[PDB]
Amino acid sequence: FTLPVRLCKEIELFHFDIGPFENMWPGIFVYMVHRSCGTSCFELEKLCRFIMSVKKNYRRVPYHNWKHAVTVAHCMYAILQNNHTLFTDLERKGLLIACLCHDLDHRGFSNSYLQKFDHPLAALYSTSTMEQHHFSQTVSILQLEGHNIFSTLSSSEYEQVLEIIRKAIIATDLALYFGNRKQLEEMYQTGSLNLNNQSHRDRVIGLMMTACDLCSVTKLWPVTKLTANDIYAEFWAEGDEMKKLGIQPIPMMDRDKKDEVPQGQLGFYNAVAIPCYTTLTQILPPTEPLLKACRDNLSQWEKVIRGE
Ligand SMILES: Cc1ccc2c(c1)nc(CCc1coc3ccccc3c1=O)n2-c1ccccc1
Ligand SMILES: [Mg+2]
Ligand SMILES: [Zn+2]
Repeated sequence: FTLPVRLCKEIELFHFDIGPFENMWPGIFVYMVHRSCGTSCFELEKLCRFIMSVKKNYRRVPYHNWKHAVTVAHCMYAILQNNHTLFTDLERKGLLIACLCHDLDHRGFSNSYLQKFDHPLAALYSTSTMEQHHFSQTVSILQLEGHNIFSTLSSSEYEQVLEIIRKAIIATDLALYFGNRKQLEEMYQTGSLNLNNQSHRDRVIGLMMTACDLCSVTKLWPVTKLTANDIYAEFWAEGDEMKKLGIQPIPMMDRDKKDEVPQGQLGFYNAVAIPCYTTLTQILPPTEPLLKACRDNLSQWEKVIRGE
């Protein structure tokens, strides 16, 4: 497989939509891997077995699916390329694998669901429930025979890459974004943020995981609109099951209030999405097309509320 040349320069666009090229997404990740880290950074043998076993371990849920992991992975690719100068090979290796893997085996279900009804995984993992599991899956497949793509790493360089991926996967729990984005906002406007400080890198990386994770709000409006169907299809199913017992789900998961969606978008943009890309853009000025595309979509949703 080789990427049809009519992309190449289209893959480098922040707003790039992977949708129409489903049979290609395994080759795009290889492509995004090949371009970034160089080719021979893994054995092409064990990157494919890895890619394809990550794949098959995504469920046929409407949104937290294979298509989404590739959409997050792609967005890390675009962020990295435009920030070539200031990440390391061991980082640009783990972060792309971490993005492809960060929702592994998702069930179409919130952490709040899995705890409010004694779900066994929340018995395992009491905080960051689904995200501690995604990392769990990642480690399993890695250790499966002929799948350790990090075999060509020294001892202390292998346990390094594992840490980055773990941290990045955990940071995709939106409940930790809010504190992390606010810690990041203090330092930059006190002036005290130091990219040499390892723990600051972790915050920065965490936010880059957050920005990638929500990046269907940074696409061209037609694409960003259709993705929203998939997000609510899945919220509405989680609410439908909170309903089956007799419990009224938050209006975000209540299908009986689709009417309320464009308002909830705008507020979600104004409370989650715009602050995140706003911060990422101050740390990483090249990521500003993400912020610009987020504004554009927000005003789109405002026209939807305002009758236009
Ligand atoms: C009736 C109603 C009440 C609240 C709604 C709402 C509708 N729609 C939302 C936002 C739902 C949503 C969640 O995760 C995403 C992840 C990536 C990209 C977009 C989204 C997204 O739109 N919210 C919301 C969620 C969080 C904060 C503010 C609003
Ligand atoms: Mg998730
Ligand atoms: Zn996700």
